[PDB]
Amino acid sequence: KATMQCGENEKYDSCGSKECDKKCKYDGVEEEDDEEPNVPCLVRVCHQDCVCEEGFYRNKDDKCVSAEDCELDNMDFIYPGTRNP
Repeated sequence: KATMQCGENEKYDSCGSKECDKKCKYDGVEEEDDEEPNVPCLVRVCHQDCVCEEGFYRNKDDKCVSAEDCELDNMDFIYPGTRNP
């Protein structure tokens, strides 16, 4: 999974299995739409792979969906918290 096998609506990227590029930028609860994407996450292992398609946001496990979806996916709390992006 995410070994060039991301959440289907993916894109090849020369930077990790995730890059947290379009990370769903809210901390745990949608209200805390504070943290910048990428910056808190910075996947050091940025080896070329697949990433969430340049179009939508990775909710969690690199499932590219709109932030609109992610705000509902909050049922399963997208919780960086410490550093669990």
